[PDB]
Amino acid sequence: VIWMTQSPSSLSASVGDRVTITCQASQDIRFYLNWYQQKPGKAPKLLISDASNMETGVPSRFSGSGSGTDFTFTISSLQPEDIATYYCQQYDNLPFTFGPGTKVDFK
Amino acid sequence: QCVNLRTQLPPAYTNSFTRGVYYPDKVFRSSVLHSTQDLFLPFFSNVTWFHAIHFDNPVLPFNDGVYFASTEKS
Amino acid sequence: QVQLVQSGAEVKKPGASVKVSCKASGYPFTSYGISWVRQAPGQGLEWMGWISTYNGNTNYAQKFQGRVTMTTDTSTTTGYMELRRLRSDDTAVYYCARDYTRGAWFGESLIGGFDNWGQGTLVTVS
Amino acid sequence: EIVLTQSPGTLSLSPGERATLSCRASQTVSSTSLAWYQQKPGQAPRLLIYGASSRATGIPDRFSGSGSGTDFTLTISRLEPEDFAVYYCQQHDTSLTFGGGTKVEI
Amino acid sequence: IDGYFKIYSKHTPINLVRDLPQGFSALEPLVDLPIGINITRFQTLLALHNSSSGWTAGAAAYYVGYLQPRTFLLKYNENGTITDAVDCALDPLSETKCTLKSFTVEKGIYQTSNFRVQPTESIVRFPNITNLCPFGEVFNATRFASVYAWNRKRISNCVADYSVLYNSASFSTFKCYGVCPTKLNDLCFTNVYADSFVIRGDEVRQIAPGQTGKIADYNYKLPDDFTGCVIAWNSNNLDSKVGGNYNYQYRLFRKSNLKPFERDISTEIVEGFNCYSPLQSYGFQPTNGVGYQPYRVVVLSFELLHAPATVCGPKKSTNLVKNKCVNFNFNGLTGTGVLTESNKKFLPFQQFGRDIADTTDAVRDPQTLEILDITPCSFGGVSVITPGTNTSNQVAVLYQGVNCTEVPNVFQTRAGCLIGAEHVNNSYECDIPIGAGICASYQQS
Amino acid sequence: LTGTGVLTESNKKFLPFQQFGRDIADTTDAVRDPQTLEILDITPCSFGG
Amino acid sequence: NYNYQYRLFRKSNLKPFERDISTEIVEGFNCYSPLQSYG
Amino acid sequence: EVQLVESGGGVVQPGGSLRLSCAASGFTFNSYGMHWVRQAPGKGLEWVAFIRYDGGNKYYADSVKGRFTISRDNSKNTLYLQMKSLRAEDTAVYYCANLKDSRYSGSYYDYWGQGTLVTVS
Ligand SMILES: *[C@@H]1O[C@H](CO)[C@@H](O)[C@H](O)[C@H]1NC(C)=O
Ligand SMILES: *[C@@H]1O[C@H](CO)[C@@H](O)[C@H](O)[C@H]1NC(C)=O
Ligand SMILES: *[C@@H]1O[C@H](CO)[C@@H](O)[C@H](O)[C@H]1NC(C)=O
Ligand SMILES: *[C@@H]1O[C@H](CO)[C@@H](O)[C@H](O)[C@H]1NC(C)=O
Ligand SMILES: *[C@@H]1O[C@H](CO)[C@@H](O)[C@H](O)[C@H]1NC(C)=O
Ligand SMILES: *[C@@H]1O[C@H](CO)[C@@H](O)[C@H](O)[C@H]1NC(C)=O
Ligand SMILES: *[C@@H]1O[C@H](CO)[C@@H](O)[C@H](O)[C@H]1NC(C)=O
Ligand SMILES: *[C@@H]1O[C@H](CO)[C@@H](O)[C@H](O)[C@H]1NC(C)=O
Ligand SMILES: *[C@@H]1O[C@H](CO)[C@@H](O)[C@H](O)[C@H]1NC(C)=O
Ligand SMILES: *[C@@H]1O[C@H](CO)[C@@H](O)[C@H](O)[C@H]1NC(C)=O
Repeated sequence: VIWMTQSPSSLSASVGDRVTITCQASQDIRFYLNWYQQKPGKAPKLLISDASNMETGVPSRFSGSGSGTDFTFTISSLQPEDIATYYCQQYDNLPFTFGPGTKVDFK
Repeated sequence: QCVNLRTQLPPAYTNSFTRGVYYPDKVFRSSVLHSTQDLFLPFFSNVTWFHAIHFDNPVLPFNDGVYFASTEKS
Repeated sequence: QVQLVQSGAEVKKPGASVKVSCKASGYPFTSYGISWVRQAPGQGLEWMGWISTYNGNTNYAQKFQGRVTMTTDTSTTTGYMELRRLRSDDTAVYYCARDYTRGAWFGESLIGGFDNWGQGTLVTVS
Repeated sequence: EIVLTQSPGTLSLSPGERATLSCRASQTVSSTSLAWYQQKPGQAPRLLIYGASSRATGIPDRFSGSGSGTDFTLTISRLEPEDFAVYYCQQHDTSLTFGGGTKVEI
Repeated sequence: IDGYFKIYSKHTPINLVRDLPQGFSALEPLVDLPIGINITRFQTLLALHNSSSGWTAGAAAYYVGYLQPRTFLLKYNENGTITDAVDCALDPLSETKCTLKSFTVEKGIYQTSNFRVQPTESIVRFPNITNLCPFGEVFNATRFASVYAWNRKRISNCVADYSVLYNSASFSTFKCYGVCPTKLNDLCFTNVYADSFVIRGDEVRQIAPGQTGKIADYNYKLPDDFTGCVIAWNSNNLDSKVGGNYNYQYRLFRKSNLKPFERDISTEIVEGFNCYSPLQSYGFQPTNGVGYQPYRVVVLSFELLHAPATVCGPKKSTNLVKNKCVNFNFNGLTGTGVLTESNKKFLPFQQFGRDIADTTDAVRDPQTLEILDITPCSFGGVSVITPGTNTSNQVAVLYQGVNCTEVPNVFQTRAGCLIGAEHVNNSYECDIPIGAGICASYQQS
Repeated sequence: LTGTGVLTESNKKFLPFQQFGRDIADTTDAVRDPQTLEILDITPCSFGG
Repeated sequence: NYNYQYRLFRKSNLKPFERDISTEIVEGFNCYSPLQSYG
Repeated sequence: EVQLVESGGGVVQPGGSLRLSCAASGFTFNSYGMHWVRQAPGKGLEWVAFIRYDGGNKYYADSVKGRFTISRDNSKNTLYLQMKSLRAEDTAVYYCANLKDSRYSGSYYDYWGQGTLVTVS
C-alpha cells in the first residue's frame, strides 16, 4: 500500500490569486498520479492524469507538475468557480489509494 | 506538422460468430485434432463496430489483445 | 513515538513520603522496564532503581534500600516510584526512563541505556 | 559499586570546534555494559551512545565513541550550538552507576 | 507476450456490404517483433485529405473485439490447414465435444466435469495473547555462555514476529530444518526453546543435525528429527581479548559422546601421563583469522503438543462464520469447509477430533472454547444428456448427488438435479437411462 | 536436431513460417533443410522380429 | 572506487531480468538514498 | 451520453449483508474494467475494489478484503458489489467508476456515477 499525503490541508484565496497544492507519495510512483476536484453533493472530476497531463475541457488556468514522490497542482488565476477540494490518487500499484485532500476556500 | 482538429458517435455491435481463429504455433500438423490453450476471441461474442466517417477515432484499451477487422476498397 | 509522562512538582515535610508516576505510551508496556534516577540542584545523576513491567520485579541502588519502592500497572501502562522517610537532602528532580539495560523477563544485562525520558518531577522537602 | 570519573571537568570551545570527553571506571567495565548521556539546562537527560559502539535513535552521526578496560571516550567531530551541554558516562556491568558529569561551553 | 508483439493476419473478398461473414477461416502469422514494452491503449490511424469541408476522408469503418484465455479444439485437414474449431467454454454441448475429442456426438449421457462450491468468506482464529516474545532480551545480551556449558531459555505465552530476526543483516547464517523461515509467522507452537553459546567460526559447521566433531560430540548436539533454526554471527569485537579470552572454554575429552540436548560440566580428569583435564580454553583474540574468531550462536527449537499454543506469530483474529462455506485457520490449522456448532461431547482435555482418513472433523475454538464441526463444501459430477448431434443440439444437464437448491425445467431425482428436461406423467420404454427408474428421451424437446 | 532414419523429398505442403512437422508420439517426421529450404520426410530404418 | 554502486533499498523485490535505476528516497529519519557505493 | 447508475443502498444492521449494483450505458461497458470507491460524509475518498473487463481478476483494499466481493455481468452491463459481515465503519456513499489509468484499466476516459448511500446501524 502506497500512502498519499497533501499540504496544506486547506487554504483561502481571492479572485485572481495563484493557488498551489502539494502532494507526496510514500513510494516512487513515477508520474502515475491523478488530480481530482470535488464539490459537496457531487462525484469527483478528473482534471489531470499522469501527473502533468491536462484533461480535455479543463481551463488553461489549471496546471500540474512534479515526479517521483513530489507532485504539485496550480491555479494561475483563481476564479469564484474554483472553490473546491482537490484529491491526489496514485495508480502505480494495486490497491489504489487516495490522499486526504486539500480544500480551497474563498477569501 | 500537427493539425488542431468532433463528437463521439453512439456504440454499435455485431456478432463475431466463429472468426478470430489463428495458428497457435508454427509447427506443421495435418489430418489431426489438436487441443490448444491460448488467447482467442470467444465464439459468438459482441464486437464493437466503429465508423470513422459516418467524425473521430477514439483511444481504446488494449486489454489482453485485440481482434481487428476492416471492410473497405479505399 | 515513545513517550513517558510524570507527575507535577510537590512539597513535603521531613518524615513524609512522595509518590511519582510514569505513564507510558508508544510501545508495548511489558517489552521494556522503567528506570528511575534523580538529580539534586546543580548535581549529576543518582540512580534510584528499576522495575520490570513484565513481572513486577524490582532492583534498587543500595543508598535507597528501605527508602524506595516501586510498582507497575499494566492496565494503565504506568510505572510508579515512592520515596519514604523524606529528608532535606531529598530535594531533587526525579526522572523516569524506558530501560534497555536489564531484561524484564530474565533480569540479565543488555546492551542499551535509559531512553524516552519523562519531563521530570521536582520534589522539595522543608 | 563501580565509580565513574570524567575528565576534563569543563571544555571551553568555540562553535565549529571538535571536542573529546573521557571517562574512567574504578573497575574494569565491559564495553557492552557502558553508555553515554547528554543533558541541557532545565531539561531531562538523553541517551547518546549505548554499548560504546551504537548511537541512540535521533542522534547525529557526529557523535561517536570507543573504549576498553577502564577507559572510555565520547567524541563530537564538530560542535554545534546545541552541543554545548553536559555529558555523563554510565555503566551497568556491576549494579548501575553514573559519572560526575562533564560540560562543554563557549 | 513477454515483450513480443505478435501479429497475425488474413485478407479475403467479401460478398456482404456492411457486416462480418458467417463462416470459418484461420489467420496466419505475419510478424513477431522483440519490442519489450508495455501496451495498455491503442489508436487507429487513417489517411485524410483537404476538401471544401476541411480535413475529411471517404467512408471507413472497422470492428474491434478482445481476446480471452480459452480452450479450443482445432481440426487440421489433409493439407495441414485449420478448417474447423470448437470453443470448449461456449456451452455444455461444446464441452462434451471437447471431452470426447470429436465434432460429432452420439445419443447418450456423458460425464464432462465436476462442480465445487467456493468459499464466500475467510476467518482467522488465535489465542488471546498480548505479550511479545523476549527475543531481543536473548540476542542483545551483554555476554554469552561457553559451549561446554550452553544456556537455555524457554519462550512462551507471547507473540513472535520472526521477520525481525530473519531479515536482520547481523547474522552470518540462518539455517532452518523442517520449517521454512518465511512461513514461521503463520505457525503456532506449544513452546520455543533458545539455546546459546560462544564458539569459533570454523565450529559453527558442527551446529546441525547429523554432525560429528569436538563440539557436536562433547559440547552441543542436535537430533536427526530436529525442527528449528540455527542462527550465528561474528562477535570478534565483543568476545575477544588481547592475550586470549581464556574465560571461554570447551570440552576436549570425554569417554563417550553426548546425546541430543545433553550437557556435561564435570571437571574430572590429577593430570599426568595419559591423564588430562577435560576442558580446553579458547585463544580468542581480536587479531585471529576469520575462522578462529569467536561467534555467538542461538538455536531455536520448536515444540508441538496436543495443547493450546503459547507461542504464535502475528495474529489478525476475525469473527466466526457458521453455516457457510468458508476458509479457516485455527492456530495454524488451515483448510476450507463449512463450520457449524458440534454435538460431539468433548472432554475438557480434547482440542479436536479426527476421522479414519487422518483429517480433522471438529475443533475447539481458541477464544470461545466451543466445539465446531467441519464439513466439506458441496461438490459432485456433471453429466450432459444429449440426442445425437445428427438429431438436435439441445441438451439437458444432470448435477449428480445434489439438491437443485444448491445448483445456481428443474426436476429433482434420486440421481441428482436434472435441468433442461421436461418432466411428464406418462411412461415409455427407457431411452437414455438416468437412474432410479428415471429415463429421458427426445420427443421436439 | 539429431537422429537416425531415412530422408526423402516430402509431399507435405508446408507454409513459409513452418520449419518442421510433428506426430502424436511427440517426434519430428519432417524438417526444412536450413540451406536449401526444401522439406524432407523422416522415417525409421527397417526393423522387425 | 565509489564509482561502483549497488541498490541497497527498495519497497519490493525485483522480477527476473528486471532493472531499476530510480534514485528516489531528501534523507532524514527513516529516509535513505536507495543506492550504496562500494569501498 | 455516458451513464453509471448505482443502486441497492439502504439501512442494515452490523453483522448483516448488502448487495450493490451499478447499471452502465452509453459506452462499451464490456471493454472496460471497473472500480468501486466509497466516501463517508465529510471524509475523503476510499478505494474499495477493482475488477477486470472480463470479470477475471479481482482486487480489494485491506479495509474490505475478506468481507466484500466484486463481480460483474457483461451481458446486462452491470457492476456488482457483495458485502458481508458489515460494520458501522462501512457507512458511506458507494460509487462505481471508470477510472482513467495508463497502467491497469487502460481507459482513456474518466467517468463517475451518482453514488448510493449505505448505512450500517
Ligand atoms: C489546440 O487547441 C487547444 C484548445 O482547444 C489549445 O489549447 C492548444 O494550444 C492548440 N494547439 C496548437 C498547436 O495550437
Ligand atoms: C450480446 O449483447 C446482447 C445485448 O445487446 C446480449 O443480449 C447478448 O446475450 C450478448 N451475446 C453475447 C454472446 O455476449
Ligand atoms: C510493465 O508492466 C509490469 C506488470 O505486468 C510492471 O511490473 C512493469 O513495471 C511495467 N513496466 C513499466 C516500464 O512500467
Ligand atoms: C487545408 O485547408 C485549410 C483551409 O483552407 C488551410 O488553412 C490549410 O493550410 C490547408 N492544408 C493543406 C495541406 O492544404
Ligand atoms: C488438399 O489440396 C489439394 C490440392 O492441392 C485438393 O485437391 C484436396 O482436395 C485438398 N484436401 C482437402 C481435405 O482439402
Ligand atoms: C480468550 O478470552 C476468553 C474470555 O473472553 C477466555 O475465556 C479464553 O480462555 C481466552 N483464550 C485463551 C487462549 O486464553
Ligand atoms: C537488538 O538491539 C538493536 C538496537 O541496538 C535492535 O535494532 C535489534 O532489533 C535488537 N534485536 C532484537 C532481536 O530485538
Ligand atoms: C444422419 O441424418 C441423416 C439425415 O439427415 C440420415 O440419412 C443418416 O442416416 C443419419 N446418420 C445416422 C448414423 O443415423
Ligand atoms: C433436498 O432433497 C431431499 C430429497 O432428496 C429433500 O428431502 C430435502 O428436503 C431437500 N432439501 C431442500 C432444502 O429442499
Ligand atoms: C404430473 O402430476 C403431478 C401430480 O402428481 C402434477 O403436479 C404435475 O404438474 C404433472 N405434470 C405434468 C407434466 O402433467
